Amino acid sequence: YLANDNKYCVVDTGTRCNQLQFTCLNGHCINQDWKCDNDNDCGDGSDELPTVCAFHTCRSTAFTCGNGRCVPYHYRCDYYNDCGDNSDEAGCLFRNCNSTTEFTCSNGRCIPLSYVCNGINNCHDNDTSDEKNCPPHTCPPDFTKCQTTNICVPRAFLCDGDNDCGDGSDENPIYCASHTCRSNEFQCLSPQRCIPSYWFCDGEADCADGSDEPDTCGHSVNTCRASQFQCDNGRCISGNWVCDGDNDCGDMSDEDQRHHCELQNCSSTQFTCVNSRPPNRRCIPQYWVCDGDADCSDALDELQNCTMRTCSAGEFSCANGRCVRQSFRCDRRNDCGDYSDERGCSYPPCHANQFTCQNGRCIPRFFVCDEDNDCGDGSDEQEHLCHTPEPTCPLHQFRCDNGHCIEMGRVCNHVDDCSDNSD
Amino acid sequence: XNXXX
Amino acid sequence: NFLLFSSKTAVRGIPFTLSTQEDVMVPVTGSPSFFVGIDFDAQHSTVFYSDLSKDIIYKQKIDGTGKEVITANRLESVECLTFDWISRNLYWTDGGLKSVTVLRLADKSRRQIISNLNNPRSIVVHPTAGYMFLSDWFRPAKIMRAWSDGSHLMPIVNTSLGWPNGLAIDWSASRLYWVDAFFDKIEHSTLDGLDRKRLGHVDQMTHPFGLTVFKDNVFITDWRLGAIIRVRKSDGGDMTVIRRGISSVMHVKAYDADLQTGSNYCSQTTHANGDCSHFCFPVPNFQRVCGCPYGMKLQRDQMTCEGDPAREPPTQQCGSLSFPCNNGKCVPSFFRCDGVDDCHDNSDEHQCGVFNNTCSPSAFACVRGGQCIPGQWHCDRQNDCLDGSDEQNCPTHATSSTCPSTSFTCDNHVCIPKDWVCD
Amino acid sequence: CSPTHFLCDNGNCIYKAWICDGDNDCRDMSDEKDCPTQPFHCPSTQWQCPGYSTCINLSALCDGVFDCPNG
Ligand SMILES: *[C@@H]1O[C@H](CO)[C@@H](O[C@@H]2O[C@H](CO)[C@@H](O[C@@H]3O[C@H](CO)[C@@H](O)[C@H](O)[C@@H]3O)[C@H](O)[C@H]2NC(C)=O)[C@H](O)[C@H]1NC(C)=O
Ligand SMILES: *[C@@H]1O[C@H](CO)[C@@H](O)[C@H](O[C@@H]2O[C@H](CO)[C@@H](O)[C@H](O)[C@H]2NC(C)=O)[C@H]1NC(C)=O
Ligand SMILES: *[C@@H]1O[C@H](CO)[C@@H](O)[C@H](O)[C@H]1NC(C)=O
Ligand SMILES: *[C@@H]1O[C@H](CO)[C@@H](O)[C@H](O)[C@H]1NC(C)=O
Ligand SMILES: *[C@H]1O[C@H](CO)[C@H](O)[C@H](O)[C@H]1NC(C)=O
Ligand SMILES: *[C@H]1O[C@H](CO)[C@H](O)[C@H](O)[C@H]1NC(C)=O
Ligand SMILES: *[C@H]1O[C@H](CO)[C@H](O)[C@H](O)[C@H]1NC(C)=O
Ligand SMILES: *[C@H]1O[C@H](CO)[C@H](O)[C@H](O)[C@H]1NC(C)=O
Ligand SMILES: *[C@H]1O[C@H](CO)[C@H](O)[C@H](O)[C@H]1NC(C)=O
Ligand SMILES: [Ca+2]
Ligand SMILES: [Ca+2]
Ligand SMILES: [Ca+2]
Ligand SMILES: [Ca+2]
Ligand SMILES: [Ca+2]
Ligand SMILES: [Ca+2]
Ligand SMILES: [Ca+2]
Ligand SMILES: [Ca+2]
Ligand SMILES: [Ca+2]
Ligand SMILES: [Ca+2]
Ligand SMILES: [Ca+2]
Ligand SMILES: [Ca+2]
Ligand SMILES: [Ca+2]
Ligand SMILES: [Ca+2]
Ligand SMILES: [Ca+2]
Ligand SMILES: [Ca+2]
Repeated sequence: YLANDNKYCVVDTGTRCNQLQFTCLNGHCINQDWKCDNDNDCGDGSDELPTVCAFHTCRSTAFTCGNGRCVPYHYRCDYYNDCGDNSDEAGCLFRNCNSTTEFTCSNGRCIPLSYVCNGINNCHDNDTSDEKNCPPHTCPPDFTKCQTTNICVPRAFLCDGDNDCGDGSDENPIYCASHTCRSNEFQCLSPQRCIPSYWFCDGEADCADGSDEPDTCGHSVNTCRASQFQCDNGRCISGNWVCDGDNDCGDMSDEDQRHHCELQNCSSTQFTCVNSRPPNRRCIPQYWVCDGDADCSDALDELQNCTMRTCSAGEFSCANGRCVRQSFRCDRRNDCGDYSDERGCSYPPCHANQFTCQNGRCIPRFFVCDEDNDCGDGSDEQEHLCHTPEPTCPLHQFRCDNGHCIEMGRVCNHVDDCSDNSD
Repeated sequence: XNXXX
Repeated sequence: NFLLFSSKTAVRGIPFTLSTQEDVMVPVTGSPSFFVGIDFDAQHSTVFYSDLSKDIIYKQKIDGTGKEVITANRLESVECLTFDWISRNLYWTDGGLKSVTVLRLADKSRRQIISNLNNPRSIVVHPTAGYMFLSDWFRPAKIMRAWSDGSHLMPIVNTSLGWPNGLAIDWSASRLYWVDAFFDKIEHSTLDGLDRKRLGHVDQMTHPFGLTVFKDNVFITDWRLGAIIRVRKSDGGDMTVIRRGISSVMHVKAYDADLQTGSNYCSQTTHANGDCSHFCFPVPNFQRVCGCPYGMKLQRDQMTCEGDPAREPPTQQCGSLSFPCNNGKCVPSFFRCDGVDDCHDNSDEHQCGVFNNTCSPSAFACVRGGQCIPGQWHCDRQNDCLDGSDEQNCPTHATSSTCPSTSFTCDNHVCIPKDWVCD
Repeated sequence: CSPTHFLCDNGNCIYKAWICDGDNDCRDMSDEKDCPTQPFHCPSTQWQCPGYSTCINLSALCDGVFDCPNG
């Protein structure tokens, strides 16, 4: 179909796009300003071809480069070469600065001392003159030495389509050109920290990579391999990870169902809350035994052999001897372990916006009928309270099989008004 | 009238 | 800061406080005078004004040392001046031409941006915001806003309105104040014309003309009172009269060096006036757009200008039946060489009665030539002409005449009422 | 309005000859904005060359110099 003022033939997929947009050969509609600006906003550069730019003029509010490319006006005299032919930076009366904050970067930038030759280009001179003015340096690993300039950029940007290290190692044939990665590993959008082949299409893009999960593998063609254990359709899990209590399976259901961890056991410098259930806790370090705040389900951690004396009228006193702040009396929490802070209390009723469960626990009305047992007894999750009876529509009003009520006359009216040929 | 003359 | 205001008589600057009532700037005055538009330039400490008796726009320093003309060509009735302190463009509405004109001060480029109006009175320009605001008081009265370019001219307040004689902007809150002389009210609104509110009733205000907003206060000028009055910008409230018994009282304007600050893409320090030759205009969302004088079109670069005699052909200073003055004025041909300075720069009275630049019927001719004086100064008992040929050879007016019996004959042979003897 | 008048958008009446005559007779530009006239002709006595926009001084006719493009 003749898109873009009848100049571009684009595939007729039916995705007609707005007058406030410029249609690409790939069907991508950038906003209408993103042509002839020497940014390849399509990626492919269809937006930047001479076919359009030789027969175009800029919006009155833009600056116009010597080569006829348009550019946003604020990019005039900004120490950046946005026109490519540097006319946006031509004839600008830049500010003078002194050696404490300048080395005379060619663009006219003033950059602080100790930021010159620091291992990283910051003045954005085209020849990397910020750093290459120092001959003797070669630096530590990870921050990788891109050839003859001393610059050291983390390996997170190498073989990536940006020559941002200035010196060519970032793209040139010491690596990259023959392969992205050794056969054991596979590419990423900017890291030369390549990913082993079984990492991609595992559940998470293992680096910045819009193909890792979306299209580098068959979605459903085959399972996780039997080398590792299935736990969600989007995730399989290696070994010990199924038992630790971490959200690893991505529905978090690892420590449950029936495969692992009904019990735990503690190593050195850890102590086990024996009188507890899986909903609370079953191992804590010595870093929390006989400390200032109860940890275990029954707060056994603070009793131990310690059995301290000092407690005053400034805190509520429990039966077992432990004390807590007055605010922690008559509430939803087992603060003292002994439940002395709760026994004998008289709870005032809940607020208007607060649903009340049969057991006396107040919950937000938003929490009602969200398929979560928010108060334990399941008062907020029950059949007839969380019910939406279907509309009657007793006569006329012939509803179709997809489950919505429509007029009786619409059926076999030769119009597909229902989900899938229901009428 | 509102004419400035 | 001081309160600048105009008149029939003179343009004066008075302190904002009533503790002292001594003029802060030397009054601007002429013998043939009627001063209706005013605005200031705090950078060079100059004041712009229009004299509706001479049809000339002047600029004069605060101390009055330096007075020059801005323009004197093709003006009919310049109702209001306004000055864009950042881009240095002077705008004015013309009641006779029914149009508004923009003029640059650095070079005398002139362009009639808006035309075909009915009764344009008040104009205010917002440099940082980019909008210009205008009022028309014809039967379907409206307040219109547009870009500084003069495009996007759309109505802003066109209902429940009649005779919107004056506009002002609250720079502190970005709200547009205006006065209505028909409904006798002050209203204010946002720059989009939304959230319109009406101030409290002001006691004796009944024909407001100009207003200005300064700090917490609105200063209104009222024609019927012949007075300048001040109220709070919130609800009016404690009306105070600032001056009493003016001849005719026209505009007020708040001179302020503080508000004439800031910058945009039209005043960047790094490059000239936003790279636009001739006019550059601020535009909303902090943009800028270039302009070109009459007879010149903007090129493909959208920044340089070239001559276009096809759409805007060149024009002479004025039509056939008239003499063009040096200052740009034009006068009917039969007022040249009459001894009266009609051009206000003595262009029309230069070199009269020599080399066939002949005297007009309104003069009397000096015997030996090289001068002319008004025919009213022939035989007037004053020796005007250098050689005394205007008072030589003058016969008496001792006619055969009488005086009415109701009247007394002066010894000078003029008649007066008989009741004016011995008064 | 009378048949001999236009109706302006705002309800003013202006003469038939005054429609798009080059003046704001409607005072809302209705009579000018409606029908944009195309006066691309030589109404002058100046002599128009056949098929051209070119029109020339009447003295040209057989005066000895080819003045129209085809002479
Ligand atoms: C007096 O002012 C009002 C408000 O400016 C004019 O009414 C019309 O207001 C709408 C905004 O509500 C202006 O924009 C239009 O908006 C609609 C959506 O609501 C949109 O579909 C249109 O395409 C348009 O953008 C509209 O321009 C404006 N009309 C005019 C002619 O300016 C009212 O018209 C004014 N009175 C006179 C005498 O025109
Ligand atoms: C009229 O005024 C001009 C000044 O704008 C003055 O110069 C003319 O004087 C002279 O007139 C002569 C003809 O009478 C002419 O030959 C001569 O060049 C001209 N200028 C000078 C400097 O002598 C005045 N007269 C006319 C007719 O222009
Ligand atoms: C040099 O650096 C000093 C700070 O030590 C600063 O005061 C001065 O303005 C700089 N430039 C020049 C021209 O000396
Ligand atoms: C600046 O950089 C460009 C490429 O980024 C390079 O082609 C050009 O030669 C450089 N300018 C100079 C003067 O070397
Ligand atoms: C140049 O292109 C712009 C953007 O589409 C405008 O259409 C502009 O009007 C064009 N130039 C001229 C002189 O018409
Ligand atoms: C002639 O008139 C036009 C408008 O029709 C312009 O104002 C132009 O600037 C004028 N020329 C001179 C010499 O002032
Ligand atoms: C005299 O001659 C000059 C020639 O420029 C003018 O036409 C002028 O108006 C004339 N005045 C009289 C009285 O003849
Ligand atoms: C003055 O002129 C008048 C003209 O009406 C008379 O002729 C009169 O006689 C003259 N004055 C003298 C003193 O003779
Ligand atoms: C005298 O002259 C005056 C005018 O100056 C009157 O016309 C008056 O009527 C005259 N009286 C006589 C008697 O002629
Ligand atoms: Ca682009
Ligand atoms: Ca730039
Ligand atoms: Ca650096
Ligand atoms: Ca890179
Ligand atoms: Ca992955
Ligand atoms: Ca886990
Ligand atoms: Ca503890
Ligand atoms: Ca408690
Ligand atoms: Ca729930
Ligand atoms: Ca149907
Ligand atoms: Ca009134
Ligand atoms: Ca004169
Ligand atoms: Ca005399
Ligand atoms: Ca007397
Ligand atoms: Ca007309
Ligand atoms: Ca001929």
